[PDB]
Amino acid sequence: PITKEEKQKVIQEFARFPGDTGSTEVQVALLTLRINRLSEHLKVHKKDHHSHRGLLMMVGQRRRLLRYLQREDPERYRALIEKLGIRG
Amino acid sequence: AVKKFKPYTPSRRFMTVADFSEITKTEPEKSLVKPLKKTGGRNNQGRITVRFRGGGHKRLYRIIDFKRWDKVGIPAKVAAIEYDPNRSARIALLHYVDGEKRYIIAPDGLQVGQQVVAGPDAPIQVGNALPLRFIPVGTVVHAVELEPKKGAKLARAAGTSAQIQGREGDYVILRLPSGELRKVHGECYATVGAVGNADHKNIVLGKAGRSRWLGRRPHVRGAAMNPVDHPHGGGEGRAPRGRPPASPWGWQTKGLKTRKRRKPSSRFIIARRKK
RNA sequence: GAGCUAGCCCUGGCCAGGGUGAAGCUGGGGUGAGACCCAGUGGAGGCCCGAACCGGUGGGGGAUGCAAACCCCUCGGAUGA
RNA sequence: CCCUCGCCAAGGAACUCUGCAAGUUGGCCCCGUAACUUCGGGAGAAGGGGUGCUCCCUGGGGUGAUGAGCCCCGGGGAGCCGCAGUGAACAGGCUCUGGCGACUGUUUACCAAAAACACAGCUCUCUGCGAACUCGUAAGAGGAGGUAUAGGGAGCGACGCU
RNA sequence: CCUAAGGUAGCGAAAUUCCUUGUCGGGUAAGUUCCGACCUGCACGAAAAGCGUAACGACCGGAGCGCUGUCUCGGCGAGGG
RNA sequence: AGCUAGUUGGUGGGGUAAUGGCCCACCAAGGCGACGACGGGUAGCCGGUCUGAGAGGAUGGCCGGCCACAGGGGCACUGA
RNA sequence: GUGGGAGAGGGUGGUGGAAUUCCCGGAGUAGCGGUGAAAUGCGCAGAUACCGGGAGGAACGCCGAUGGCGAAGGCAGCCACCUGGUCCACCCGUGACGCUGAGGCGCGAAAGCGUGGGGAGCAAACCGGAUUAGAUACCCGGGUAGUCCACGCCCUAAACGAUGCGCGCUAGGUCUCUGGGUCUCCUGGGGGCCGAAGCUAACGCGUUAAGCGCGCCGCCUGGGGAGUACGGCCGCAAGG
RNA sequence: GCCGAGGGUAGGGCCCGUGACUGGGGCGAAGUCGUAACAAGGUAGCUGUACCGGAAGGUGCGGCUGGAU
Ligand SMILES: [Mg+2]
Ligand SMILES: [Mg+2]
Ligand SMILES: [Mg+2]
Ligand SMILES: [Mg+2]
Ligand SMILES: [Mg+2]
Ligand SMILES: [Mg+2]
Ligand SMILES: [Mg+2]
Ligand SMILES: [Mg+2]
Ligand SMILES: [Mg+2]
Ligand SMILES: [Mg+2]
Ligand SMILES: [Mg+2]
Ligand SMILES: [Mg+2]
Ligand SMILES: [Mg+2]
Ligand SMILES: [Mg+2]
Ligand SMILES: [Mg+2]
Ligand SMILES: [Mg+2]
Ligand SMILES: [Mg+2]
Ligand SMILES: [Mg+2]
Ligand SMILES: [Mg+2]
Ligand SMILES: [Mg+2]
Ligand SMILES: [Mg+2]
Ligand SMILES: [Mg+2]
Ligand SMILES: [Mg+2]
Ligand SMILES: [Mg+2]
Ligand SMILES: [Mg+2]
Ligand SMILES: [Mg+2]
Ligand SMILES: [Mg+2]
Ligand SMILES: [Mg+2]
Ligand SMILES: [Mg+2]
Ligand SMILES: [Mg+2]
Ligand SMILES: [Mg+2]
Ligand SMILES: [Mg+2]
Ligand SMILES: [Mg+2]
Ligand SMILES: [Mg+2]
Ligand SMILES: [Mg+2]
Ligand SMILES: [Mg+2]
Ligand SMILES: [Mg+2]
Ligand SMILES: [Mg+2]
Ligand SMILES: [Mg+2]
Ligand SMILES: [Mg+2]
Ligand SMILES: [Mg+2]
Ligand SMILES: [Mg+2]
Ligand SMILES: [Mg+2]
Ligand SMILES: [Mg+2]
Ligand SMILES: [Mg+2]
Ligand SMILES: [Mg+2]
Ligand SMILES: [Mg+2]
Ligand SMILES: [Mg+2]
Ligand SMILES: [Mg+2]
Ligand SMILES: [Mg+2]
Ligand SMILES: [Mg+2]
Ligand SMILES: [Mg+2]
Ligand SMILES: [Mg+2]
Ligand SMILES: [Mg+2]
Ligand SMILES: [Mg+2]
Ligand SMILES: [Mg+2]
Ligand SMILES: [Mg+2]
Ligand SMILES: [Mg+2]
Ligand SMILES: [Mg+2]
Ligand SMILES: [Mg+2]
Ligand SMILES: [Mg+2]
Ligand SMILES: [Mg+2]
Ligand SMILES: [Mg+2]
Ligand SMILES: [Mg+2]
Ligand SMILES: [Mg+2]
Ligand SMILES: [Mg+2]
Ligand SMILES: [Mg+2]
Ligand SMILES: [Mg+2]
Ligand SMILES: [Mg+2]
Ligand SMILES: [Mg+2]
Ligand SMILES: [Mg+2]
Ligand SMILES: [Mg+2]
Ligand SMILES: [Mg+2]
Ligand SMILES: [Mg+2]
Ligand SMILES: [Mg+2]
Ligand SMILES: [Mg+2]
Ligand SMILES: [Mg+2]
Ligand SMILES: [Mg+2]
Ligand SMILES: [Mg+2]
Ligand SMILES: [Mg+2]
Ligand SMILES: [Mg+2]
Ligand SMILES: [Mg+2]
Ligand SMILES: [Mg+2]
Ligand SMILES: [Mg+2]
Ligand SMILES: [Mg+2]
Ligand SMILES: [Mg+2]
Ligand SMILES: [Mg+2]
Ligand SMILES: [Mg+2]
Ligand SMILES: [Mg+2]
Ligand SMILES: [Mg+2]
Ligand SMILES: [Mg+2]
Ligand SMILES: [Mg+2]
Ligand SMILES: [Mg+2]
Ligand SMILES: [Mg+2]
Ligand SMILES: [Mg+2]
Ligand SMILES: [Mg+2]
Ligand SMILES: [Mg+2]
Ligand SMILES: [Mg+2]
Ligand SMILES: [Mg+2]
Ligand SMILES: [Mg+2]
Ligand SMILES: [Mg+2]
Ligand SMILES: [Mg+2]
Ligand SMILES: [Mg+2]
Ligand SMILES: [Mg+2]
Ligand SMILES: [Mg+2]
Ligand SMILES: [Mg+2]
Ligand SMILES: [Mg+2]
Ligand SMILES: [Mg+2]
Ligand SMILES: [Mg+2]
Ligand SMILES: [Mg+2]
Ligand SMILES: [Mg+2]
Ligand SMILES: [Mg+2]
Ligand SMILES: [Mg+2]
Ligand SMILES: [Mg+2]
Ligand SMILES: [Mg+2]
Ligand SMILES: [Mg+2]
Ligand SMILES: [Mg+2]
Ligand SMILES: [Mg+2]
Ligand SMILES: [Mg+2]
Ligand SMILES: [Mg+2]
Ligand SMILES: [Mg+2]
Ligand SMILES: [Mg+2]
Ligand SMILES: [Mg+2]
Ligand SMILES: [Mg+2]
Ligand SMILES: [Mg+2]
Ligand SMILES: [Mg+2]
Ligand SMILES: [Mg+2]
Ligand SMILES: [Mg+2]
Ligand SMILES: [Mg+2]
Ligand SMILES: [Mg+2]
Ligand SMILES: [Mg+2]
Ligand SMILES: [Mg+2]
Ligand SMILES: [Mg+2]
Ligand SMILES: [Mg+2]
Ligand SMILES: [Mg+2]
Ligand SMILES: [Mg+2]
Ligand SMILES: [Mg+2]
Ligand SMILES: [Mg+2]
Ligand SMILES: [Mg+2]
Ligand SMILES: [Mg+2]
Ligand SMILES: [Mg+2]
Ligand SMILES: [Mg+2]
Ligand SMILES: [Mg+2]
Ligand SMILES: [Mg+2]
Ligand SMILES: [Mg+2]
Ligand SMILES: [Mg+2]
Ligand SMILES: [Mg+2]
Ligand SMILES: [Mg+2]
Ligand SMILES: [Mg+2]
Ligand SMILES: [Mg+2]
Ligand SMILES: [Mg+2]
Ligand SMILES: [Mg+2]
Ligand SMILES: [Mg+2]
Ligand SMILES: [Mg+2]
Ligand SMILES: [Mg+2]
Ligand SMILES: [Mg+2]
Ligand SMILES: [Mg+2]
Ligand SMILES: [Mg+2]
Ligand SMILES: [Mg+2]
Ligand SMILES: [Mg+2]
Ligand SMILES: [Mg+2]
Ligand SMILES: [Mg+2]
Ligand SMILES: [Mg+2]
Ligand SMILES: [Mg+2]
Ligand SMILES: [Mg+2]
Ligand SMILES: [Mg+2]
Ligand SMILES: [Mg+2]
Ligand SMILES: [Mg+2]
Ligand SMILES: [Mg+2]
Ligand SMILES: [Mg+2]
Ligand SMILES: [Mg+2]
Ligand SMILES: [Mg+2]
Ligand SMILES: [Mg+2]
Ligand SMILES: [Mg+2]
Ligand SMILES: [Mg+2]
Ligand SMILES: [Mg+2]
Ligand SMILES: [Mg+2]
Ligand SMILES: [Mg+2]
Ligand SMILES: [Mg+2]
Ligand SMILES: [Mg+2]
Ligand SMILES: [Mg+2]
Ligand SMILES: [Mg+2]
Ligand SMILES: [Mg+2]
Ligand SMILES: [Mg+2]
Ligand SMILES: [Mg+2]
Ligand SMILES: [Mg+2]
Ligand SMILES: [Mg+2]
Ligand SMILES: [Mg+2]
Ligand SMILES: [Mg+2]
Ligand SMILES: [Mg+2]
Ligand SMILES: [Mg+2]
Ligand SMILES: [Mg+2]
Ligand SMILES: [Mg+2]
Ligand SMILES: [Mg+2]
Ligand SMILES: [Mg+2]
Ligand SMILES: [Mg+2]
Ligand SMILES: [Mg+2]
Ligand SMILES: [Mg+2]
Ligand SMILES: [Mg+2]
Ligand SMILES: [Mg+2]
Ligand SMILES: [Mg+2]
Ligand SMILES: [Mg+2]
Ligand SMILES: [Mg+2]
Ligand SMILES: [Mg+2]
Ligand SMILES: [Mg+2]
Ligand SMILES: [Mg+2]
Ligand SMILES: [Mg+2]
Ligand SMILES: [Mg+2]
Ligand SMILES: [Mg+2]
Ligand SMILES: [Mg+2]
Ligand SMILES: [Mg+2]
Ligand SMILES: [Mg+2]
Ligand SMILES: [Mg+2]
Ligand SMILES: [Mg+2]
Ligand SMILES: [Mg+2]
Ligand SMILES: [Mg+2]
Ligand SMILES: [Mg+2]
Ligand SMILES: [Mg+2]
Ligand SMILES: [Mg+2]
Ligand SMILES: [Mg+2]
Ligand SMILES: [Mg+2]
Ligand SMILES: [Mg+2]
Ligand SMILES: [Mg+2]
Ligand SMILES: [Mg+2]
Repeated sequence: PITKEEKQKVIQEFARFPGDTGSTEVQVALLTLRINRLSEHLKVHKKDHHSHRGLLMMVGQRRRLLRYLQREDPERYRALIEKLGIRG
Repeated sequence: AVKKFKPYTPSRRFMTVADFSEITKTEPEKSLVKPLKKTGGRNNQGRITVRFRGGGHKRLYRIIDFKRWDKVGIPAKVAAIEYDPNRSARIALLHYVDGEKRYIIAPDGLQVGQQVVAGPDAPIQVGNALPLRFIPVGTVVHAVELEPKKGAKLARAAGTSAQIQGREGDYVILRLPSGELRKVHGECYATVGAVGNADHKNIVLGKAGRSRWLGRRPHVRGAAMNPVDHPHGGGEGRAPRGRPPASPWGWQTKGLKTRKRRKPSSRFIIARRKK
C-alpha cells in the first residue's frame, strides 16, 4: 500500500496554509498519488478489471475538482497540474 | 513474440519471423566457430541418402558444451545470448571466472549478466548442471545426458523440456519431450530449466523460398511419379493409393512400427510415448 | 563415359535505368496510461516497368536449311526457388 | 509465282475452329478512375487534357565565397509556324463475364509450358538417439556434429466455412 | 427384403449429363457454344478433399467498344529470288 | 453525417439606381454542421377557410396581398 | 484528513487433502454392471470386491446460513503479495466543487471462434442396447468437440427485483449481518418478513414504495408479419 | 477572344418498373404425419447459445420461476 509517512509528504507539500488537509490542492494531489500507482498496478495486472473502475472513478473524481479549481483561480489551476504533471 | 508483415507482397501476407529480442550479441565468438561441411544429404559414396537436401545459406558451426561436468565448481557469467543457425534453440556465451569461454544452449529465463555453475552442489536454479540424482524430483530440466559422460542428448530443441518423475535405485525416471517415460542413470548430467525460444513452432515459413534458404529442396509426392520410381506411381489421371500407403522403398508408411524389438534399451523404457 | 545434360559440393563473378513506398524512427494529435490517427523521414519486397543476362508464348519463314532445332516479328522472368 | 515490306475508295470481323495474322494503343507531365477486396490491392483500371519554337518576368538548389560564371529543378505572361510538336527512332489496345490452378516459380534439350510438378500451409504415421530411415557384402557414411518446437515416410495443397 | 453401413452439408446437363442442340431465362436480326436457373446426378460429394475466394495467368471459354486488306474483293508499289 | 475551390475572408478593379463573390485578378486558409450542415422527398406563402370546449389538428379552391411562370431552355434590345 | 472495521470484491504466484479414472505389485474367484424389468457392456486372456505403490486433471465436503461482497455479469479449500469499492467514530480540512447523462469509452454468465497447451470426471454430435405403432427422444452402455490454462475474439440472456439514478418528506413490530455508544438499550449502514397512511385494474407495493414530490435519462403507442427485409456499422465465422 | 443554351464522348451515384427461378410470410381449408405447449401436459416450462433430427422438437452448457408436490 501507500504508507502514512509517504502520504504526509504529499499533504505537506501541497497544503495552502500550515494546518491544511483536504483543500482542492491537497485533494487533487492525494488523488494523483493513488491514481499513478493503480495505473502501474494495472500495467502488470491487465486482467484486474474491477480495480480499473476504481481508477476510472478516481480519474473522474480528480477531473471534477480541477474544473472547480480552474474555474475559481485559473492562475492556481495551471500551477497545480504543472507540479503534478497532468494534462494530455 | 513473433513479427508479422503487412501483406505488401503475396508471400509476405502469411510469413512470420522470429522476434530475436533475447539476442544481445550479433557476432559469434571467433574462437568457438568452425566451418560446416555441407553434405547436400550425400554420403561418403557421394550418393543421396537423404532426399531433397541442399542449397541453403552458408553456416559457421558453433562449438557447444554438451558435457559441463567438464568444469565442476567453476562458475561463469552469462556474457551474451546469440543466434545459432545450426539449431532451433538460442545459445549462451559463458565467460568462466576461469577465463575460459564456452557455449551452452540457452535455457528459458537466462539473464545476460547472471551466473551459473555445474556440479553435485549447484543451487537448483536456472542454468546450473547437476547429476540427475541431486535434482529434486518434480523440477523440469533440459540438455539431459542419456548415459553418464556421453554428452547431453535429450531435450535440446527450442521450447522443449524433460521432467523428473521419481527414482529407482541407481536410476531416475524422466518424462521426455515426447511424453515417453524412461529410466536414465542418475549420474547423467542435466541442466535445470527448459530450453528457450519456445515461440519457435509458431513460425510460418511463408513461401517456397524460405524453405530453400533453410537448405530444404522441394519434396515430390509418390503419387506424382511413375511405377519405376514409386509404389504410388502411375495410373491414368489422379489415382488413389490402391494399396497400403508406402514409402519409395515399399515399406508400409501409415502406422507400421519400426523400432527393433530386441533392442537392449527396452529394459529401460517404461512407457512408450503418447498422442 | 557427368568436357552434353541432371543434382549437389568448394570458390569467384554478374543484374542499365526508372517506379511503388512495408516496418522502423522523429514530431503533432489522442488518453488515466494506452490502442490508435496524421505528417515527415525511411527504403522493405520469390513488389512493378524495362536493357544486359536467363528463357521459349503466338505467328511467319526455313524443310537435299545459314542450322541434325536456325532466322524474323511478338512474347515470359529479370534481388531471386 | 514466293518471300519481306508500303498504301488503299465504301464497308468494318461480314474472315475463320479462333480477330489467326495485322491494325489500334504506345514515353513523360497533369486532371481523373468502378464492382469487389485478404484493405496491400484491383490501378498504367477506365477516360481525357498537355507536349514544338520565340520573346519578357520570376522562384529554389549544387559548385563557387555570400557574388560572376557553370550546372540542376521549376513558375507566370504574351506571341510565331505547320496537316501534324515524345513531328524521326525506341515505348500498353481496352472493358464485361465463366472454368481451372491461390500466388512467384518448375517441366517433356529437339512436336505438349498446361488445368501437370513444386509451393508455403493442414493431417496421419514412424523415430528415445549406436534414432528411425537411406547407400554399402562389410568397414564406413549420410541422417546430424542434429535430439520429438527435432529427423524420416505419406496424402492433401494460400486463405475462408467445412 | 437386404447390408459392415446405405451419400450428410454443399454442389449439380458440370474439364463430370448417355438420351442432349434437356427445359426455361439472358444476350443476337438469328446462339449445337457462353452466362443465369431447374433437378429422374447414364456415371458430383467432402484431404485421390467439398463449396467459395481478393490478387495473380504468354492457361482454356463467351460478349462488347476501339481499329484494321481477316473478309466483301481485290488493286498498285518496293526490294531479295 | 459530415458538407465547401468563388468555396470563406482581404485587396484592386468590372458592373448597376445601389450594397455585395454580383462578376474578374491577385492574396490569405478559411466558411457551414447533431440548436441537424449536405442529401433525398413533398409544397408556391399569407389574410384566411374547416374542425375543435379550448389547446391543437387539417388546409390555402373562390376573394385580397406577395411571389414564380408564359411550349422547353438560353440571351439581351427598346425603356422611368 | 485522522483513527478503526467486516467481506467467496478483483489480479498474480504458490500449496493441502477427500474422491473419480488409468497404470503397477499383492491377494482372491464367477460373476460384475445396469434398469421398471432388461439388454448392450465388462469378466477364467482372471473382472468386480480388498490392501500397497504411482500418474494426472478438475472441483473444493463439514464451516454454509432466510449469510457476506461487487455497478452489473458474477465471486467459495488454504497461504503470501498487489489492488478496488464500502461502513463506522471524531466533527479537524475545502466551501455548492453538486445531480443526471444523447453520443463516446470500458466491463460484461453460458455457448461459440482463432493460435498453442491440457484432457481425470462430465458430455452436444455420433454408435450401440432397451421402450415403442414409430422413438432420428425420455432410460442404460460407450463416445468426439467442449468443459480446464494462456493470449486474442464474440457482446448475447427469463443479463430478473421482469422495478433507471439521485435527493427530500410520510406509523410501527420482528428476524439477521456489520460498525459505534452512556451496551437494558441507543445510534449509523446493509439483508429478509408483517404491517400505518397512501397507491393499485386487481394481484400486491408499503422508509429496500409500486406512497407524496423535484431533476435528468432510456423506453411504450393493437396482434401477427418481425427482431424479418433493405440500407448502414461491427465480427474470422457464427452472427450482433 | 471569354463566358455561354445545349449537342457529343467517358465513367460514377440515388430511385422506379420488371425478370427464368428462388426464400420464407399472410389467408384459405372439409387434406397427410405425428402430439411439442396448456394438469407434474405424462421427460416441470421458458431461455441465450451450440450441434442434430421428416415436422412439431431433442440434447449439451449456463441461466430464470413466469415450476405442481
Ligand atoms: Mg474517490
Ligand atoms: Mg481538465
Ligand atoms: Mg522472445
Ligand atoms: Mg504476416
Ligand atoms: Mg512489415
Ligand atoms: Mg504490422
Ligand atoms: Mg499484392
Ligand atoms: Mg497473397
Ligand atoms: Mg526462430
Ligand atoms: Mg527465424
Ligand atoms: Mg530470440
Ligand atoms: Mg579459426
Ligand atoms: Mg561441421
Ligand atoms: Mg572422401
Ligand atoms: Mg568414390
Ligand atoms: Mg530419405
Ligand atoms: Mg538431398
Ligand atoms: Mg538460434
Ligand atoms: Mg508452420
Ligand atoms: Mg540454413
Ligand atoms: Mg516440408
Ligand atoms: Mg510435393
Ligand atoms: Mg500428379
Ligand atoms: Mg506422370
Ligand atoms: Mg531408373
Ligand atoms: Mg520393379
Ligand atoms: Mg512398384
Ligand atoms: Mg497407384
Ligand atoms: Mg504416363
Ligand atoms: Mg497417376
Ligand atoms: Mg486413360
Ligand atoms: Mg497420374
Ligand atoms: Mg480417373
Ligand atoms: Mg497424377
Ligand atoms: Mg481429382
Ligand atoms: Mg488408378
Ligand atoms: Mg488412397
Ligand atoms: Mg488406383
Ligand atoms: Mg484399392
Ligand atoms: Mg541408451
Ligand atoms: Mg556440371
Ligand atoms: Mg557440364
Ligand atoms: Mg564463393
Ligand atoms: Mg538483375
Ligand atoms: Mg531495378
Ligand atoms: Mg534499381
Ligand atoms: Mg531504425
Ligand atoms: Mg509517436
Ligand atoms: Mg511512415
Ligand atoms: Mg523518398
Ligand atoms: Mg525499392
Ligand atoms: Mg522474382
Ligand atoms: Mg520483381
Ligand atoms: Mg517486375
Ligand atoms: Mg557486362
Ligand atoms: Mg545460355
Ligand atoms: Mg527450360
Ligand atoms: Mg518462337
Ligand atoms: Mg503474332
Ligand atoms: Mg512454323
Ligand atoms: Mg517456330
Ligand atoms: Mg527439322
Ligand atoms: Mg528474334
Ligand atoms: Mg518486349
Ligand atoms: Mg522482353
Ligand atoms: Mg520485367
Ligand atoms: Mg525487378
Ligand atoms: Mg539478395
Ligand atoms: Mg540464392
Ligand atoms: Mg480500306
Ligand atoms: Mg477511309
Ligand atoms: Mg467495329
Ligand atoms: Mg466502326
Ligand atoms: Mg462463313
Ligand atoms: Mg474469340
Ligand atoms: Mg493477335
Ligand atoms: Mg502498331
Ligand atoms: Mg511506339
Ligand atoms: Mg505494338
Ligand atoms: Mg464496374
Ligand atoms: Mg481498398
Ligand atoms: Mg475482375
Ligand atoms: Mg492513360
Ligand atoms: Mg477490373
Ligand atoms: Mg493519353
Ligand atoms: Mg519549329
Ligand atoms: Mg564536385
Ligand atoms: Mg551560383
Ligand atoms: Mg501521347
Ligand atoms: Mg510525323
Ligand atoms: Mg530501327
Ligand atoms: Mg519504324
Ligand atoms: Mg508496356
Ligand atoms: Mg487485339
Ligand atoms: Mg471484369
Ligand atoms: Mg478471361
Ligand atoms: Mg463449360
Ligand atoms: Mg476452382
Ligand atoms: Mg498449374
Ligand atoms: Mg499456377
Ligand atoms: Mg484458393
Ligand atoms: Mg504456384
Ligand atoms: Mg518471378
Ligand atoms: Mg509478374
Ligand atoms: Mg508464371
Ligand atoms: Mg505457372
Ligand atoms: Mg520430346
Ligand atoms: Mg519440348
Ligand atoms: Mg533426348
Ligand atoms: Mg530428342
Ligand atoms: Mg524428346
Ligand atoms: Mg517448337
Ligand atoms: Mg512443352
Ligand atoms: Mg507459362
Ligand atoms: Mg513449346
Ligand atoms: Mg510437371
Ligand atoms: Mg501442383
Ligand atoms: Mg489448408
Ligand atoms: Mg498447426
Ligand atoms: Mg540397400
Ligand atoms: Mg545392405
Ligand atoms: Mg562412419
Ligand atoms: Mg555417424
Ligand atoms: Mg556428423
Ligand atoms: Mg536431428
Ligand atoms: Mg496452392
Ligand atoms: Mg501439388
Ligand atoms: Mg493434388
Ligand atoms: Mg471470405
Ligand atoms: Mg458394428
Ligand atoms: Mg443438372
Ligand atoms: Mg444446354
Ligand atoms: Mg459444377
Ligand atoms: Mg459453378
Ligand atoms: Mg458424371
Ligand atoms: Mg449433354
Ligand atoms: Mg453429347
Ligand atoms: Mg434442334
Ligand atoms: Mg435450342
Ligand atoms: Mg431472347
Ligand atoms: Mg458474334
Ligand atoms: Mg433465344
Ligand atoms: Mg436459349
Ligand atoms: Mg463456342
Ligand atoms: Mg468448347
Ligand atoms: Mg450453366
Ligand atoms: Mg430431368
Ligand atoms: Mg473427384
Ligand atoms: Mg492421390
Ligand atoms: Mg478420400
Ligand atoms: Mg484440389
Ligand atoms: Mg468450384
Ligand atoms: Mg479450390
Ligand atoms: Mg476467382
Ligand atoms: Mg500463371
Ligand atoms: Mg499461364
Ligand atoms: Mg470490333
Ligand atoms: Mg491481301
Ligand atoms: Mg503484287
Ligand atoms: Mg509503293
Ligand atoms: Mg511487286
Ligand atoms: Mg520486285
Ligand atoms: Mg459566390
Ligand atoms: Mg479568382
Ligand atoms: Mg420534386
Ligand atoms: Mg408544386
Ligand atoms: Mg378534444
Ligand atoms: Mg398548402
Ligand atoms: Mg384545392
Ligand atoms: Mg387568390
Ligand atoms: Mg421559365
Ligand atoms: Mg401548352
Ligand atoms: Mg419559347
Ligand atoms: Mg421561356
Ligand atoms: Mg416609356
Ligand atoms: Mg491388478
Ligand atoms: Mg486358465
Ligand atoms: Mg488401492
Ligand atoms: Mg450488496
Ligand atoms: Mg467544519
Ligand atoms: Mg451512453
Ligand atoms: Mg462474454
Ligand atoms: Mg466460455
Ligand atoms: Mg464448430
Ligand atoms: Mg477453444
Ligand atoms: Mg486443442
Ligand atoms: Mg440410437
Ligand atoms: Mg431401436
Ligand atoms: Mg438411442
Ligand atoms: Mg448417455
Ligand atoms: Mg474445433
Ligand atoms: Mg468452448
Ligand atoms: Mg433472479
Ligand atoms: Mg438488484
Ligand atoms: Mg428487458
Ligand atoms: Mg412484458
Ligand atoms: Mg439511466
Ligand atoms: Mg420513472
Ligand atoms: Mg447493532
Ligand atoms: Mg460494538
Ligand atoms: Mg434496516
Ligand atoms: Mg443474501
Ligand atoms: Mg409487504
Ligand atoms: Mg389501509
Ligand atoms: Mg421497518
Ligand atoms: Mg404502476
Ligand atoms: Mg396494422
Ligand atoms: Mg403491428
Ligand atoms: Mg438482426
Ligand atoms: Mg436474436
Ligand atoms: Mg444487412
Ligand atoms: Mg458547358
Ligand atoms: Mg453538359
Ligand atoms: Mg445544338
Ligand atoms: Mg419476384
Ligand atoms: Mg415470389
Ligand atoms: Mg413464391
Ligand atoms: Mg405432450
Ligand atoms: Mg413434457
Ligand atoms: Mg418437453
Ligand atoms: Mg437449450
Ligand atoms: Mg426422414
Ligand atoms: Mg439427440
Ligand atoms: Mg443471472
